[PDB]
Amino acid sequence: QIKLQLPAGKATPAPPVGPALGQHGVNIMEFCKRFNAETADKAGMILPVVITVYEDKSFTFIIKTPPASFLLKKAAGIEKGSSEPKRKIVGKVTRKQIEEIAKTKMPDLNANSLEAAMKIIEGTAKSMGIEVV
RNA sequence: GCUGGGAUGUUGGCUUAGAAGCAGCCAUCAUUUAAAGAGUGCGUAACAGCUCACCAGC
Ligand SMILES: [Mg+2]
Ligand SMILES: [Mg+2]
Ligand SMILES: [Mg+2]
Ligand SMILES: [Mg+2]
Ligand SMILES: [Mg+2]
Ligand SMILES: [Mg+2]
Ligand SMILES: [Mg+2]
Ligand SMILES: [Mg+2]
Ligand SMILES: [Mg+2]
Ligand SMILES: [Mg+2]
Repeated sequence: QIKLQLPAGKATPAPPVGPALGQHGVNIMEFCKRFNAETADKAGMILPVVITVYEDKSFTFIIKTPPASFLLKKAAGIEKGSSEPKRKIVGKVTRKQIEEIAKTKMPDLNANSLEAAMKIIEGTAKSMGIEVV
């Protein structure tokens, strides 16, 4: 069982994909087209998928919501997180934005309340030099 | 002491060919918890895997 974060509508490259699971038994081509199939509904974003390979080299994979750090980057309109979180703020997002992301990632979050969800997201923002306003 | 658990965002941000708790720098929050560090050491190219913290039962 392998896991990785592949961009929406794109796959097959050797450096990014290939070698990775391609060395566990997986047949790249089938995944590239397959992944890029459903990753059509949500394109442009980087989404993490969990590939599972059965003894017979066959496989399946679940597509999850994009990473918090990623959504956060997007929200703050930045490209990278601070090189020194807290010491240097490189961006910021509104409390409502935290709410949006928390809502977006909810299926993958284990919070029992939207409040707890936002607290989770804020923890990530605090780790990448992104402030909340 | 023994057994079982040791979870979720998440491979935290940066860096890097990679850097996924564990080269290095910064941060070290939040969730679900009985409990579980943004992780004690081993380990991998990076993962994996083993181990410790911590909790539970005996
Ligand atoms: Mg509201
Ligand atoms: Mg004891
Ligand atoms: Mg044990
Ligand atoms: Mg990382
Ligand atoms: Mg690290
Ligand atoms: Mg590392
Ligand atoms: Mg390491
Ligand atoms: Mg706690
Ligand atoms: Mg329980
Ligand atoms: Mg005990």
